Parts: sequence; structure tokens; C-alpha cells
Amino acid sequence: EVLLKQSGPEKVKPGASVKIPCKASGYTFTDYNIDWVKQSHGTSLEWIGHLDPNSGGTVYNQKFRGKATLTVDKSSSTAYLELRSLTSEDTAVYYCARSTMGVYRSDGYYAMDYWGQGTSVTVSSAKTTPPSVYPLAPGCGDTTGSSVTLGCLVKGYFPESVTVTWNSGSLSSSVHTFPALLQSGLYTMSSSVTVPSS
Amino acid sequence: FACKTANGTAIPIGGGSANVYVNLAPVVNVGQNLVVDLSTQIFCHNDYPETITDYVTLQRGSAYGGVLSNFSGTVKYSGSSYPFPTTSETPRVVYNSRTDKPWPVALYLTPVSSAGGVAIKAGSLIAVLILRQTNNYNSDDFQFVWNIYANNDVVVPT
Amino acid sequence: QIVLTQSPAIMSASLGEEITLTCSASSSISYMHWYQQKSGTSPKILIYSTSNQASGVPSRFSGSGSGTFYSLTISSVEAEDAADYYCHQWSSYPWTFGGGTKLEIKRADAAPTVSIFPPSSEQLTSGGASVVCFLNNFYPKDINVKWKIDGSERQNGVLNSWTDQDSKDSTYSMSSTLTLTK
Amino acid sequence: DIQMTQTTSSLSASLGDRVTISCRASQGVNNYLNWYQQKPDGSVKLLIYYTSNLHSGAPSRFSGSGSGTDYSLTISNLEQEDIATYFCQQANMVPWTFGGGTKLEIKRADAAPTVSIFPPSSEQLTSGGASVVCFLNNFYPKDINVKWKIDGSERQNGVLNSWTDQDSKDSTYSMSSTLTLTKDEYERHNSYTCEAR
Amino acid sequence: ELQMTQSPKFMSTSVGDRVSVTCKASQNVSNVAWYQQKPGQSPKAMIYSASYRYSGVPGRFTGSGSGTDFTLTINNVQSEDLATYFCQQNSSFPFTFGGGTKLEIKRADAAPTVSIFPPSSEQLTSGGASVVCFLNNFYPKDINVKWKIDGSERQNGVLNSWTDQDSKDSTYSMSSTLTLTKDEYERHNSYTCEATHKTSTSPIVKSFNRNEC
Amino acid sequence: QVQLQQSGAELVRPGSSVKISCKASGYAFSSYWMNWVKQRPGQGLEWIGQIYPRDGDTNYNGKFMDKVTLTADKSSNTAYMQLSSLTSEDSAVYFCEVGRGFYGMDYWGQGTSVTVSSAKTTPPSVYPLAPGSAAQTNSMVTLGCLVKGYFPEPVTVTWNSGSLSSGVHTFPAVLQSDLYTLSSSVTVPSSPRPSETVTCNVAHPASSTKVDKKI
Amino acid sequence: EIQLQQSGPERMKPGASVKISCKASGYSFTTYYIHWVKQSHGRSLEWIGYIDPFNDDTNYNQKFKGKATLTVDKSSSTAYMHLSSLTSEDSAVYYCARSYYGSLDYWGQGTTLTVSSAKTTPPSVYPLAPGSAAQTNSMVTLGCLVKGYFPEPVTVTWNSGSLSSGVHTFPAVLQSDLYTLSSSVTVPSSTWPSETVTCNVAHPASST
Ligand SMILES: *[C@@H]1O[C@H](CO)[C@@H](O[C@@H]2O[C@H](CO)[C@@H](O[C@H]3O[C@H](CO[C@H]4O[C@H](CO)[C@@H](O)[C@H](O)[C@@H]4O)[C@@H](O)[C@H](O[C@H]4O[C@H](CO)[C@@H](O)[C@H](O)[C@@H]4O)[C@@H]3O)[C@H](O)[C@H]2NC(C)=O)[C@H](O)[C@H]1NC(C)=O
Repeated sequence: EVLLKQSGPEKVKPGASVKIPCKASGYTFTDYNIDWVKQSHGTSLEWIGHLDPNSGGTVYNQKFRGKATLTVDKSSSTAYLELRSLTSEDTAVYYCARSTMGVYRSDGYYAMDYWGQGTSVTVSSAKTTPPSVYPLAPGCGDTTGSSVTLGCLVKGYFPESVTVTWNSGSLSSSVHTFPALLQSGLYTMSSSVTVPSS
Repeated sequence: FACKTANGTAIPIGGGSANVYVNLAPVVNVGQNLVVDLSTQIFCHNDYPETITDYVTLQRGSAYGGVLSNFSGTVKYSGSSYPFPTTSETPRVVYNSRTDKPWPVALYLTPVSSAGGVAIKAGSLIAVLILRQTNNYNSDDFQFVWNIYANNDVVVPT
Repeated sequence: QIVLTQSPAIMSASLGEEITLTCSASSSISYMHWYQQKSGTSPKILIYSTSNQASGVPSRFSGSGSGTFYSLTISSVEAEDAADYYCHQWSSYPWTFGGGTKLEIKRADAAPTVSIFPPSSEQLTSGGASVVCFLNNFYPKDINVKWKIDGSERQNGVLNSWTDQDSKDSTYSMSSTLTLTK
Repeated sequence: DIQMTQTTSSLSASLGDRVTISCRASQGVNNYLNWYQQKPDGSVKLLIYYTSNLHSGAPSRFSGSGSGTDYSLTISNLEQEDIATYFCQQANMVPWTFGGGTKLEIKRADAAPTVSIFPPSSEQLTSGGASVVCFLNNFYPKDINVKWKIDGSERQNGVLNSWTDQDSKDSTYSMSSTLTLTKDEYERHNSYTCEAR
Repeated sequence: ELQMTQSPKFMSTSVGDRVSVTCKASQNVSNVAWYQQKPGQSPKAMIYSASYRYSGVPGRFTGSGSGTDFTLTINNVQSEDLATYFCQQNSSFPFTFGGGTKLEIKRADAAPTVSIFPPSSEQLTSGGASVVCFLNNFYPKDINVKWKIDGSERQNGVLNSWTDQDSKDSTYSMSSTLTLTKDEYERHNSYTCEATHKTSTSPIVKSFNRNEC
Repeated sequence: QVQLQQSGAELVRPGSSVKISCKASGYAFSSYWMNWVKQRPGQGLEWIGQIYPRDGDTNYNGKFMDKVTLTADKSSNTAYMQLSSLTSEDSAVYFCEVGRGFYGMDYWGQGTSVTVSSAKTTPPSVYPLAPGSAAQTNSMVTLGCLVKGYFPEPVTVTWNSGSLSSGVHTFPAVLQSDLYTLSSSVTVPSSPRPSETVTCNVAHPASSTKVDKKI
Repeated sequence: EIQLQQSGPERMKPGASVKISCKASGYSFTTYYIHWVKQSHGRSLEWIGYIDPFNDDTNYNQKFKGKATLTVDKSSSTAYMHLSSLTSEDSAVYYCARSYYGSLDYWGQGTTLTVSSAKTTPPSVYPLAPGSAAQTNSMVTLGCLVKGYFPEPVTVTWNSGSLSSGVHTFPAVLQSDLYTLSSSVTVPSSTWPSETVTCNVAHPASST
């Protein structure tokens, strides 16, 4: 349908710059406007700015005036957010959204009605590290019943972006995935899956 | 002949003044229109329709505040359009019923090349429209003055 | 700048009940809008212009208010409503969001299903040692875990990881792990 | 509703003349008076609006003046391009009303009609029909009257008249008159004449 | 066109009396006005909306009635109220007035003094003739006049003139003129004038003969 | 004050047209309705129509629609009524009236007389009237001066140059063969005929002729 | 530039209903009003009504209320006129026009409507020839009568367009719901009967 797609998670060094794309499809790009929203600390939300794809005009929140720049590429139906001199306070998830503003609406419906999945930005000088994946199996005291549970333990990776799929997607239910935690500067997470005795 | 607004405030017989607060679209693009539709806000009627015909015109329309500085456009009135701010009196609309009828006025304003940022401030005055009512009966000539206020801020992308 | 305040930050309700959320503004605004964000996704418009259900929204969500006080009311609360709600205004510039209000679902208590896994041989090859204990599918959220290696009370080096409230049966889970050296 | 009346249906003129077309309203209009031009091919254009304002694209020869109930349109230096029909229209009250129209004409030296007559052909006679056609070509001015006679007696039924517009070459007019009779009616009479004056 | 009817066409009272003038309508009317007219003057409005007086109207005049029946009331006439009164309605097009109601004064009865005159010889010189009859100072106003020639009735060529009520004697008068040619006047001998009025028990007859004058 | 001033009397010919006026003063002429009323001699009042001068609106009577036209002039504050094809039915007095829009007020013009006649100005003929051979067997007698065949009205008659101010009855004239006929009576106690040869004085401004006669 | 495009000509039967369109281009569609005007055979102009494209409020002439309906589709910048219960009086030319400052500043090209119960018919061509002797001594006139065809138009030429001078074609007149036409040509007396003149008539509707 209507889809907005942003880049995957980005890891940057302090003082550097990043540019996040957002590509639209399933609708006429120039018939709507674009908004950018920042989600910091996992809960707080604040509007960054507003853009008009026809002319490239922008409305900025004065809080972000010296930090963000909004740009568009009309031919490719893509909008860009660029962050200038990244610091630790810039670690957040950034959203693009289609907005129905810019023109008069008979029903008075002015909203961000479609959101792209966010782009997580991490601002750190640490080195990226591959994960250490280990399997988890029951001990020889299980007293196996009708159902058994197996899991996977992942330790010592960076930055915080890890996905886990069980049975190559054949098991999309009864799967618990646990949030990552910082352990000596490296993230560790786990997941589990429940299957019958078969 | 007496007119009132949608929130209940009324102007009695003989003319007077009132305030109207209109909800605008929060964003207008360059080359697009800001629509201020007052046919849903102002309504009037004829008190004695069996023997008197009432004639109504838009005598004057003036711009103020951010509309004056940042916008230009026209006004829609009874089957035709005229420059806003107005330069003369419009044709006449006939009122011949005791039931309320809309005052068919709408503004169509476009941003000028220098418009940018917050173009219209919330709670500010944007226009004053004068309603002139005459009749078919005597020398009555009354002015119903409407002050138009913005209920929110409007921004223009630069 | 207009500050929107949502209080209290987290509230709870039971299936089929009726609950209301409130948003209060530092100044008068003409409209209020509501967004919903479930776990692991982006926000979604729910109520616009203080009273209008967005497209594809059940009629059990409703809004009302004026001036500096607005509210969003959910009737016949369902398990799908465990999410975060935000009030939004664009009447004044710049546009701002609310602080957020998490909705919790009360339900019947349930015991946890416990599994224990010895350290893997592959991990022991690398020189490390960590035992992971899974506590699955329980309620309420708050629960304590005590570890027992050998005969002593090894009350050190434990990491606990709660999950978000399930969206189908309103239960929690926890991952408890103990990391040491072989 | 407000009635609108134009002074003359037709008005003769010549190239280089100054032409005046006047309009009158039954009720005062508050200068909301418009002038339209229609070409013979049927296309309409706006010339003057609000009694004095040239519409963008109109020639500068045209001008308007008036107030209250009397209005006029003035053409400064007439051209062959200006030979058209003109309408006044008021927009002070609903419904909008139009004038009757004034059609411009080119002045010329008057001419006498050339009269020619034709009996029904043998093909129509064997088909059962019978029509006599009278031609009056290249006369001036437009106004003319034709009466048909049968065996000395007048006839005032079964007569169709057709007139052409003013010629663009010599500024003359033409008209045809046809009288249709059944075969027996045509054959039971002897004298047919076409008189035009 | 609504028909407004007044009856009777004449009313007679005396100074200080109460008189009520009633107007009848053919439909329903909401507004009825009353006007007063003295001879040789334009009408003067009395009452509007069937009850309310106009500016400069004495309190003696009062109005009443609704729907279809209406009435104008005069409390005590003062000899300034002796005029003709019309009712009017504007509630539908066209506006229509009433027939009118003339006011009079009730005095004692009187008899007409019939006086007949022969045609003048000077008139006969020109070939014309017209016999005349004067019945001045009679009351009331109901009276009939006839002419007779040689004892024979001749109801042709007779013109009659009335007089309005006298402002001094409150009486009436009449004039009867019978026009005849010169040669038809000379072919008869005697002429007779007849008069009968409301309270005339017996007719009053006066006559003349030729060569008597 | 408010005042309506009408034009003078018109004497006109059958089949012709006439245009009478009514000039307004003391109020906003253009903003009020102006009514026209016709009063035939010896009958009641008829309503002709009304006009609103600012916009030219008119409302006519069905009886007078084809004959009457109504116009107005804002500059001179004058209203016009025009009659066409003047038959004998059109001889009456016509009034202008403004009452609607003023609370408890009503104003009329003095009226204009329109006479439809085909005759021409004619000096009057006076003929003395005498009683029969003696007095009327009493102390009272009657005499009279007869005036016939004149046109148009009015004529003023007096007896002995106004000396006889009592017992005098002048009767209104009556149309006869397109000519008027007026007669007067005088009553004298001095037994005239054979006494005093009473005289009457008659005037006719229309022809500027003054005639005196004796009984 | 601003253009208003109307649909093509129509030919309905009595009692039917007809829809015509007017497509606006070159300006913001909803900022102005659209009016409709009728011109009958006889060239008198009649105002029908207007419609606001922004919210579809309509105003009609009392003469046309019930018979006519105005609608708009702001998605495609098109206005529509619907006329119901068609009679013979309804045959005219209909116009759409934009409105500004109390005037109709831009007009469409017009749509012709024909209401008739007749059917397509080839015309009957009848030659015309002089009577006794010659019409004059140096100038002669010949004719060509075209009787009983439907619908308009018919096209007449002489000698395949060779005689482009001294020719007159009179407008068609309806006779018993069928059109009639006649054409005249004048030639020097020495050319005819020395040469040959042939009346050429084409009726596209009947493929003649
Ligand atoms: C026949 O004669 C009647 C006279 O008896 C005429 O009556 C008058 O008609 C007019 C119009 O129908 C009436 O309306 C005007 O008055 C009202 C009310 O004010 C007056 O009336 C009250 C009741 O009598 C009094 O209590 C008041 O104190 C006051 O005297 C006004 O409010 C009207 O004006 C308002 O309405 C019109 C139309 O909506 C607007 O145009 C105005 O600007 C204003 O808003 C009228 O002015 C009138 O009351 C009534 N009576 C009198 C004495 O004049 C009747 O019209 C007439 N009929 C015809 C066909 O001519």
C-alpha cells in the first residue's frame, strides 16, 4: 500500500554527520507533505520540521534549526534528513511521516497518517563487534513432558541491533525475545522458543 | 432583520458589531489557497417576509495583521469573485424568509513571495467585513460589522 | 511553546472495563489529537480534531474536551490496547507532543513456567561460563528470583530482562542469567 | 426581474466611423453592467465589465460609460473585424439578465433586387410534389416584403422564407421564397407570380 | 378584489349624540383604516389598524372590530364631524375603499314651497325653452318630482338638481328643469309641476297657463 | 413638515393623453411608497397603484393596468402619472398619498382635476324667471336667474351685487348636450314683480365675460 | 491560457434527458464560479444558473427550476448540465462560462442540442431551370432545390468547386420535421447551355 522506507540503523562517531533517506511509494509523492519526528530515551517525542516536496520549502522547530536540514529529491520520491555535528544527546530513533497538511481539506483531517519505521542513530566512538552466539539445551535432569523449551544466548556485540529468527521463520509463534542490556560496554540478549515433544 | 453567529452571539435590529473566531488550516503551501469560509458562521433572516424584501450587500472588506502583510487573493460573493481587500460595493442578496440563511462569503488568500514562517498568529485579527442592509419599505440603512479572528497559527514553508 | 502534560504516567484497567486518559495544556488550544504506539512499531493516528476516529479505528475510542483540558476514553478495553498514548497539538507553533501514558491490563494471576539451561560446551571452550534461567508467561509483573549455585547464596552477577506485556494474553516473562568464570 | 432594453436591433456604419450602442435598465444597477461581443461563427468574448474596464485581450477601440440606468458602448475607429452582435448584461440582482442584442452592419449604396422564378421540375412532378422557388439576390437595405399570387388571387399559406447574412464582398443581401403545392393543386391553376417590394 | 360594504349610505344624528359607522368585509383582513372627507378637500386619515388614531385626531373617534366586522365610533359629534367616512384595507392587492357614509343633522320636518315659472320670452326668441320648478326649504331629503303638460304626464327631457344640507337652516332644496323646443311649447296651454316627499301626506301641485306670464 | 404639491387642473380632449405630477418635500422622497387615488364626482374612492421611487417598482390595479403608467424623478422629487386614451370615464380628481413607513401619519395632495371633454369655451346665456301674474298669495315670493349652455365650470352668481345675502339657493350645474346648466333662486318679501325689478350678477372667468340682467 | 471545453453536439428525442460537460483548464478550479447560458434560434441570450465548485451550492433561474440541474466533479475540474423532459423548445446552444467581477470573462465554445423524432434521410435534389426565354440579356441565374433531409448539415457546391463566384446557399428551414435548402448560381448567358453546370450535394449522415 502506502509505504515509507528508511535506512537501517546507523552508528557514527561524535562530531561526524549522517544523512537518513526516506523513500515513498504507493501514492503520488507531490500530493502530500513530509514531517520528521525524533523519539529520544524511548518515550519522548518532539517534532523536528515540515517539508513541501513540490518546492522544497521547510518549516523548522527552532530547537533543531542549527542541527537538522531537510531536503528532497522529487524525481526519486525520496526525502532526506541530515544531522550536522552529532553528539551523545542525538542518540534517538528518527521517523519520517506523510502529512495531509499544505492544502485545504474538506473534512479537516490534518495528521501524519503514515509513518516509516524509524532509523536508530547511535553516537559513539566504540568499535563494532560481532556477536558470540551460543545454543541452549536442556540438562540431563529434564524429566521431559509433553512440551520442551529451547533458547539461544547472544553476548558481547555492538551496536544494539540484533534480530533472531527461529526455524527459518517456520515458527512465528510461542517465541519470546528479550531486550538487550549493557554488560561491560557490550550488549547481551537472549531468546527462547517452545516446541512439543517431537 | 438581524444576524447571529454559530456560537450564538447576535447583532440585533439596526446593526452593530460582533466577533468571529475561525479555524484555519495550519499550513499553506506556495501556490495554494487559505480558505476562510463564513457561510457556515454568519446567518440572518427577514423578520417580516410577508410584506418587506430585504437587500444585503458586502459594503467593504479590509485585511489586517498577517493577512494584510503576507497574503493576497479574492472574495467569493453570490455567484462571482472580487478583489480582497474590496474596492467597491458588491451586488445584492435578497432575504425573504423568517428562517436563518447563510451569508455567502468566503475568502481565498494566497501567500506572497515574502511569506515565511508563522504567517498568521493565533487570536489575532485578520479581516473586518461590513454587511449593509436596506429594504423595500423605508429609509433604513444599517451596518452589521463582523470582526474575523484567527483561532490558530498558520505557517508557510520557505 | 505549549507544554502538554499527561498524568498519571501509567494506568491500568481490566478487560471490558472503561478508562479515560487526560491531557492538560499550558495554554488554550483549539484542537487535540491522539496517537497510539504499540510495542515495536511507529506511532499511529487514533483521534483527530478532538472527536473524530481515524480511518480503521474501532468506535470504542472517543475524545472530548476544550480549552486546556482534553481526554481520550476507551470503552470495553481489550487486550490489544496495551500500548502508549500521546496527545498532540498543532494549534500553536512549534507543534508539540505529550509526555506519554502507558496502559496496563489487569488479569487473573498465573504461575511462571521455569526452565534452566547449563552452560553450553561451546561457551566453555571460549573460557566463559553463564547459566540462563527462563521464567515465562506469568502475571503480575513484579517477581523476585534467587540463584543457587553450589550450597552458597551467589547473590552477584545476575542480569534480569523483563519483556513487554503480551498483546494476546496479557502475561509477562523474564530472562535471568548468571555469568561467572569456569 | 430586471429588464434590459437595447435601443436598436440593427445599426449601420462604415469603416472609420465612431459607433455608439446604448443600453437601458428598468431598475437602477450599481454599475454592474457588462458588454459582450459575439462573432458570426458563434463565439462569445467579454469586452467591458463594470461599465468601464477593458477585459484583458480586448482591443483598445472599445470603451464604456454610464451610470444608474443608462449605459453606452463606444467604438472609436470601426474595422471589418468589429462587425458582430453586442449584448449588455446586468449582474446587480439574481437572475442575471441580458439585453436584446445590436448587430452591426456596413453602410452601402442601396440596390434593387434581382427577381428570378422557377417552376417545379418534371422529377418532382412525377414524384407527386410541386414547389415554385423565387430568388431575390443582391439588394440593399435588408428590409423587403414578398407576396405570392395565384391566378390573380393572393396566397398566404405554405410559404417558406430564407435570408442570408450580409455579404462580406459587396455588402448585399439575398433571400429565397418557396411555395409548395400538391401536384393536383399545381396543375389546376395557370398563373403564378412573385412580387417583391 | 375584496369587497368592502357600508350600510346605510346616510346617517343622521344631532350634536352630542353617539354614532357608530360599521364597515363589512368580504374576506379576512388584518388592517382596516378610516378616512374622513369634507367637500372640496382631500381625505384626512382618522384611524389605522382598526383601533389606533392618527396624529391630531380627537379622542371622540374610536375603532373596533376584527376579522370581517369593523366599526368607527364617534362619542359626541361637534358639527365638525359632519362629513363622509370611508373604510379601507391594504392587506391584499388591490387596495379597496368602502362606499362611504354621509353624516347629517336630525331636525324637524318641513314642506317644499313649490314654485313654477314659465319660460322667458327672450329664450323663446332664440328658439329654446325650459320650464323650471323650485322646491326650496324642505326636509328630509327624500323627494320625487314630476312634470305635467295640460294635465298629461311627459317624462322626457327633465333634469333635476339637488342641494346639500344647508349649514344654517339644515334644510334641503331641489330644482327641476324640463327642456322643450319653442314650437312644442306654443302648442299647449297649461303646465304642471308635481312634488312628493317622505312625510308628504298629500302631493303639492303648482301650475301655470300661457298668457298668464 | 411633509407636503405634496400637485399640478393645476387639466382640460383635455377624448383619445389624448395627459401627465400630472406631485412634488414631494419634507421627507426622503425615494424611500417611501407613493399611492395614487381616483375620485369620480359623486362617487367613492378608487385605488390606482403605487411606486417605490428608489428602485422604480410599481404595483398596479387590474382595472387601470393598460391605461396608467407611473414614473418618478429623483432629482426633482416629482412623481408622474400618465393616462392614455382618455374616455369620459377618466374625468375625476386624482390624489397622491404617502402614509406607509411613518408611524401614525398620512399625507395627501390637494388633488388635480382632469376633465375629458370635446366641447369648447362658450359664453353663458342668462334668462330671468318670473312668477305668474301676481305674488304667491302670501307675503313671500320667489324669483330666479337661469344660466344655460355654457362651458366650462365654474360660474359665480350673485343677486343685486351681493345685497341679497339671505334666501338665496344656487344649485349645482348639470351636463346637457356637452354643455352645463346652472340655476339660482332668490326670495324677497318686498313683493317684486311689480316691484324693484330685481337684478342678478353673473360672471364667467373662463370666457372673461360678465353679464347682468333684470327680472 | 484559460480554456473551457464543452462536449460535442447532441440529438435527443422528446421526453428524454441529456447531460453535457465543460472541462476547465489553466486556473484553480474551485476559486471561481461556473455559469450556464442558453441561446435559442433567434439569438436571444438566457441565463440558467451558477454553481460553486467548492461546495456545490447552486442558484437557478426560476424559468429553469426543475428542468435543469448543475453538478461538479472537482477531482477532474469538470462541470455538468443536466436537462430533463426534453421538448422541441429545448433546442438551442448552451454555454459554460467562468465568472469574475460580476462578468462572464471566459466562455466555452458552445454545445448544440437538437430535439426531434425524425430519422436519418437522404435529401432529394431537384434542379431549377429558367422559364420563358432568358432571365436577362447578359446574366442568367440557375438553382438547385434540396428538400426533405435530416439531420444538418448538407453541403452544396457547383461543378466540384469550379464556380466559386456568384453563388448563394440559403440556410436550411425545417418543414414537417425535415430540412429544406436551396442554392443559386449565376453565369453569363453565353456560358449556358454552352457549358454544363452540375449541382453537387453531399449528406455525410446518410453517406450520400
Ligand atoms: C397596512 O397598514 C399598516 C398600518 O397599520 C402597515 O403596518 C406596518 O407594516 C410594517 C411592515 O409589515 C410593520 O413593520 C415595521 O415595524 C416593525 C415593528 O416595529 C413597530 O411595530 C410594533 C408593533 O406595531 C410596535 O410595537 C413597535 O413599537 C413599532 O411601532 C419593525 O421592526 C419593522 O422593521 C424591521 O423589520 C424589517 C423587515 O425585516 C427590516 O427591514 C427593518 O430594518 C427592521 O429590521 C418594520 O419597520 C409595521 O410595524 C406595521 N405597523 C405600522 C404602524 O407601521 C402595513 O404594512 C400596511 N400594509 C401594506 C401592504 O402596505
